Amino acid sequence: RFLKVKNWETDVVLTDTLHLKSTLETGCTEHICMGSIMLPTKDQLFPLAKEFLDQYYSSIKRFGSKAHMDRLEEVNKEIESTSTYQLKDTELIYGAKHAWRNASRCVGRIQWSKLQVFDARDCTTAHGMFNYICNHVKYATNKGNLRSAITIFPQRTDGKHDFRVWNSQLIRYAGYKQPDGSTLGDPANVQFTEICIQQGWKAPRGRFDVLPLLLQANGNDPELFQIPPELVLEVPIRHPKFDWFKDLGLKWYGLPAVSNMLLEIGGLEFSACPFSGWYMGTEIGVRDYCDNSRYNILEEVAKKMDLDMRKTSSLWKDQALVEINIAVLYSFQSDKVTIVDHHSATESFIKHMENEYRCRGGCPADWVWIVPPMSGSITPVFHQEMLNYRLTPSFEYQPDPWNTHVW
Amino acid sequence: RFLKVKNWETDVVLTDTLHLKSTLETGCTEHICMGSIMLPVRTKDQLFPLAKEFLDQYYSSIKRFGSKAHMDRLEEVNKEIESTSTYQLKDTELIYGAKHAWRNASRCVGRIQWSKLQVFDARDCTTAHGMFNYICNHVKYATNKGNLRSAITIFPQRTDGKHDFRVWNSQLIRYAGYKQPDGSTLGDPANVQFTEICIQQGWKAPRGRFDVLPLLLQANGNDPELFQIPPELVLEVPIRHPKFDWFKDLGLKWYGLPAVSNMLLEIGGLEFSACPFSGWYMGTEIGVRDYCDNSRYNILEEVAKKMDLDMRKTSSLWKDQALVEINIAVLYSFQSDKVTIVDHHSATESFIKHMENEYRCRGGCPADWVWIVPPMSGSITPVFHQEMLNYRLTPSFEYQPDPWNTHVWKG
Ligand code: HEM
Ligand code: HEM
Ligand SMILES: Nc1ccc2ccc(CNCCc3cccc(F)c3)cc2n1
Ligand SMILES: Nc1ccc2ccc(CNCCc3cccc(F)c3)cc2n1
Ligand SMILES: C[C@H](O)[C@H](O)[C@H]1CNc2nc(N)[nH]c(=O)c2N1
Ligand SMILES: C[C@H](O)[C@H](O)[C@H]1CNc2nc(N)[nH]c(=O)c2N1
Ligand SMILES: [Zn+2]
Repeated sequence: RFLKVKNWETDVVLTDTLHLKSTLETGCTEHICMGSIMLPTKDQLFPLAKEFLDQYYSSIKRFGSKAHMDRLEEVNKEIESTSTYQLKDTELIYGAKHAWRNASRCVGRIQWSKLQVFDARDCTTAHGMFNYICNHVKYATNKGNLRSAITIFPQRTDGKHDFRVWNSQLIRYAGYKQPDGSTLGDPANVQFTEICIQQGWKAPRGRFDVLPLLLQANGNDPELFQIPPELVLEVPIRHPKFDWFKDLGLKWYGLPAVSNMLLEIGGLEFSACPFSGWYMGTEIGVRDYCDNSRYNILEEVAKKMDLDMRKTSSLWKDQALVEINIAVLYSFQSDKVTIVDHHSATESFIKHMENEYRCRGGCPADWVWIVPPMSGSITPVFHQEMLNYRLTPSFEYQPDPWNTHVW
Repeated sequence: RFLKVKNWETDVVLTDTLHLKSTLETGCTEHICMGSIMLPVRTKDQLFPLAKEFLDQYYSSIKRFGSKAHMDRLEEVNKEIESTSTYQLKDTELIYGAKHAWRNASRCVGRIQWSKLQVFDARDCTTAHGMFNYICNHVKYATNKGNLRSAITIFPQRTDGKHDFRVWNSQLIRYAGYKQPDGSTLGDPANVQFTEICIQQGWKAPRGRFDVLPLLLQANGNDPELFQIPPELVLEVPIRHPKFDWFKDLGLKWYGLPAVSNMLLEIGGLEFSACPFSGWYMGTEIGVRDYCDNSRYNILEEVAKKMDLDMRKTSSLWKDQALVEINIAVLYSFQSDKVTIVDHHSATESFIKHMENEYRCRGGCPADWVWIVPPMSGSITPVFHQEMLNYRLTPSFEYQPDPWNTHVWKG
């Protein structure tokens, strides 16, 4: 019931109690671990509201005060009367920060209390959503000095009036299947790109076309908008030693802004809650650039480096991988766009875990996601035991809107 | 019930039914995943079902399930249990059990090889000198002058838990570690405690950076005894780099034979507390973990110094750069000296083919992603992208407490 995690590099042992608060389920049982699987009414709502308000009033050292009891009463009356309820601004801010705090898959959570929350609950139309989103983009981008932010659209009601951003990130590149056989642009986004085209976007059909936003207000049919190009900060990718690197024609965008997740606070569901922080270098250089199913550029880079691609045991992939990642970091830094390397980010996270154990009694963490996709055991998180469990408020996955939406 | 796993690179979906045969527990619950936790005297009562289930599996594998030989064997084991309180495995069943413990080892990336395992039956062994002789023969056989062959040597099973056979060493071949008065370590920091035990037992330590430890061998619950493996049996590879000529001057070498000796083999409820086994190295075990872990030889700084990388900011990726060079060096050295080694690309690719084969023919392959994914270049290996289900099948290899924590000293 009280659980120990050990760091095997430093022998530091932490004791977890926070897991006993855990409410939602993991996918695992006593008979089978699913640790590596990517995706494992009135009656229901009041317990969820109560649990949330309890922790909120606890956090401001007013647990069991008249202000606490009154609010519980007030929300209870509102649920009974209206079958839903509204969060005070203070509760919404607390809820959003805590959803990030509780994100077991996020290595950047040392930052969790510095999150700018944009309340867009008064939004009613897709043009309105576009306006809020451009404002988020500009605020978060901050000319390269990136700031963490979330923009929160109205909560689900009867679920036939959902707000959704159809995009997976606010800023992403299109992907096109070619008449010849290959893929141009980002292969991850072929189906979304097609939806845009079918809805009427005219694609310039290049390798790096910033997708248009596809915005759905109030359960309505989604609409297209182009983010003003001037709000999209992009970085040309060069290498501090290899002059030929620039000729590869690689660029990436500065702002990682995830827009397809669902924020759950006190039982309320925010189906449109685009949020943004800043990149860890490996996301672009290892995953975006080198996944065989992504831009998949390892082959081309190795050639330019004139490496022995005959045998896997020359480690040519590994050599080229490192160079690509040096170049990503160098390019962002040269252009003064916030980026974090995997050594710095994981070291920060170890510190954050220690803070959380010390101040909160634990920190849910998913080792499979937290350890970087390159150089795992030379980062301290590799050697850190982690306990994974589900706390609310939370960010959750939801099915892509096009499989759900009734036109 | 059917469970699906997806590969997110290929979209290949596999269906697992084998998990239904799993009895032992994982550590996980519906409320907590313990997937990254490193480590998460039987009565007659508990013994007969364990024996029965095992013999049922054995007889099925030989297509003799429910045969007269199957039934007579169950009856003979049952009578032997309630009379003698334990039972002896036939040679065929021992071989089958040792292979399956390997097949079932969810943290093992090299399991494509599981059916090629040389089993040495050392159950007639009685003394530590006897153990030493078995172990030397194992080493010489497995080494095969660089053309490594997988093998296991199986000493007598646990009886009352007071007469255990144990190899105190964690691997048959491993380098000594010496904690210095100034707090620095000479040799391998992983083996300081064990090195101290050996010294106390009377080993004369050469005190260098790569001293092969003596064997500390326990037979029949007696105090363990020290023995030196003949040096001519210990194959070693000096480490050099194909392009960097100063690399040799780092003074590095490693041994060819990885031979884990501190695990417990469980077959049909029987416990084999001394069952040293050996395969061959995946290059990252030495080049990533043994050489570059901060708590091990920790050579990253000196290597990057010599490469003259920019070391003032971690964002130069000097560590990642030095890591790749060291790992190229390890593979190059082993290949050049004709000692078996596998790189992490080849090994993970083979594992994926093994796993798909196992799903088709066996209905599953239990696998621990946390261990299967290599400790460098994780996502450019196919296993990173592969969903895996971790569950526990028997026969199995299990951890056991270090023997110095539990041994009752005779004196
Ligand atoms: C401030 C800089 C931040 C850094 C460096 C960072 C780092 C990361 C990284 C590297 C991932 C893994 C994503 C992947 O591999 O696809 C991740 C996951 C995640 N982070 Fe962050 N994070 C940051 C800010 C944020 C913010 C502001 C939020 C929300 C308010 C957040 C919530 C999440 C969530 C929910 C996941 C899991 C996503 C999923 O399951 O697909 N993070 N974080
Ligand atoms: C034949 C070549 C083999 C290769 C390349 C190989 C590869 C590996 C590697 C790289 C590990 C992880 C080691 C670590 O990080 O500590 C491992 C784990 C393991 N392998 Fe193998 N393996 C081989 C043969 C064997 C053999 C012969 C056995 C036993 C008969 C075996 C049973 C295991 C077990 C039980 C583990 C888990 C160890 C633990 O939990 O500490 N493997 N394998
Ligand atoms: N730098 C950051 C910060 C927060 C992030 C939050 C989310 C993400 C992207 N996560 C998507 C992972 C994913 C990919 C493909 C399928 C899937 F189910 C899930 C990236 C982030 N990067
Ligand atoms: N090449 C091989 C083959 C089989 C192996 C079997 C076991 C191992 C070593 N595993 C050590 C695991 C370990 C290290 C430190 C603490 C701990 F609890 C467990 C290495 C192997 N290498
Ligand atoms: C199958 C496996 O769970 C999958 O490839 C995971 C592994 N770890 C990951 N870790 C992070 N941060 N991001 C990912 O997309 C993944 N993918
Ligand atoms: C805490 C964590 O579980 C631990 O460091 C593990 C991670 N994965 C590993 N994987 C392998 N193959 N070997 C190891 O020693 C480890 N160590
Ligand atoms: Zn689990």
